[PDB]
Amino acid sequence: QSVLTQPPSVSAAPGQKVTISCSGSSSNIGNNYVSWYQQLPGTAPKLLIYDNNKRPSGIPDRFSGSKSGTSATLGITGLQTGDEADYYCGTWDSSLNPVFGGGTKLEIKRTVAAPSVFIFPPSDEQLKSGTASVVCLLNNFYPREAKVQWKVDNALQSGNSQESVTEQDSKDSTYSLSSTLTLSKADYEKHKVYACEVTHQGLSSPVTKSFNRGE
Amino acid sequence: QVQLQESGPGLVKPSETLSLTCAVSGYSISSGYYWGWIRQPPGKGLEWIGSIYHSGSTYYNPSLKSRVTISVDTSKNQFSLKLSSVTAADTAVYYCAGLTQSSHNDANWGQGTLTTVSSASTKGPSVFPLAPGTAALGCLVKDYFPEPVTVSWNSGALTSGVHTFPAVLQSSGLYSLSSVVTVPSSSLGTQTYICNVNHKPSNTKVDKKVEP
Ligand SMILES: *[P@@](=O)(O[C@H]1C[C@H]2CC[C@@H](C1)N2C)c1ccccc1
Ligand SMILES: [Cl-]
Repeated sequence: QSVLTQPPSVSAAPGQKVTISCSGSSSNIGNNYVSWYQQLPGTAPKLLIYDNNKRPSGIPDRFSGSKSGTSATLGITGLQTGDEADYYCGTWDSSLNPVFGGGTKLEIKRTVAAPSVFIFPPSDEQLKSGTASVVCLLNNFYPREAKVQWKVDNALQSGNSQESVTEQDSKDSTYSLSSTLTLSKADYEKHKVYACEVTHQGLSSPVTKSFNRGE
Repeated sequence: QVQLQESGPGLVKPSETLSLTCAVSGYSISSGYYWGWIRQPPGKGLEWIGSIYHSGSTYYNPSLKSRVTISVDTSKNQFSLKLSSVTAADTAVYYCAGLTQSSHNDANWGQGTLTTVSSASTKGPSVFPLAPGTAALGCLVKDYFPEPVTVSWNSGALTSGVHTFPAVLQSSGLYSLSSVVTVPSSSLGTQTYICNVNHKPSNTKVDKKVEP
């Protein structure tokens, strides 16, 4: 999909500045105006800069652009947690067709925060349908690296869980993570102790949340 | 304001034709300078598809040109995209967009609609509760296809502390997603918590109360 090259990610603390580069060729950036877009998660791109360096109405002067040669740069000063987003550059190519960069994710640096951990047994409603999903939630932690280990009657589970992680929170810059252990109903009823053990830089030792089936 | 709204998300089978429309409110379609479409494959960047100008002239991405048709329907005040002979490489969020006057800087964008090209079939979810000074509770939205599902809490009244996770594709070929929220433990006995799930591809909406 992408034609222009951007770094995959940039990061800084609130109040700091970042720059995001966009590198092209003489027949795209070299000859044409560059535009920049912000894409907050789950939303459409929103124009930040057009004609290399101009801001549309509504965009504050913390955003700026420039173009030099076959490269362009977006600057963001006074970083806020709301600026967490993907940023894209765009220009026209030798056919005057629109082309994009591949995007840069901006991550906001913050203090270490340990996750709060919760475990949820399968619902009776799901067990009546024949399956069991056990869910472990790691809420509002930083940095993003975390490890969840499942144990069922002290057996370490490997390969029968899946996890996903939120985008960085727009207010407090943390992440949250959900991990689901899936078992058949028959297997779920063969074991008693279900445990989620969490390792994270914010935790001086791993935290385990557990329950006993039916107790 | 001017609003653009793509038709709803879903599934198209390989070799078949993807058809999307974009309804325009707040601007006459025949007055617009150009209308067009851009897509975003999942986890990737933006890719222009094509545009139709006020004149009626069209310009398409050269790599897609043989498969693309963009047109305007002035009675519906809408424009369309047809993309024939689709494959999994056409799976993407499709956005419509237009520049209503050539002097405008900002185009107006739609919200994006995810089209999945797959030989699998549409399946609606089951919604299960994740029952609960701070308590967590949630909904597990299991066994649906294709993406996406949306989840709100308390009809949009509850937003603080909500986390709706990316879905995972299970080995069965179906997606599963969780949505959680953290609330005061004291509120569990007095505040009702309902997750509002919508799976537009299967036309499945469920409002599930989560009880302590
Ligand atoms: P971008 O979506 O274009 C904006 C800003 C300027 C240029 C066209 C219209 C909408 N405005 C008049 C864009 C530009 C180039 C490549 C990709 C995207
Ligand atoms: Cl725009």
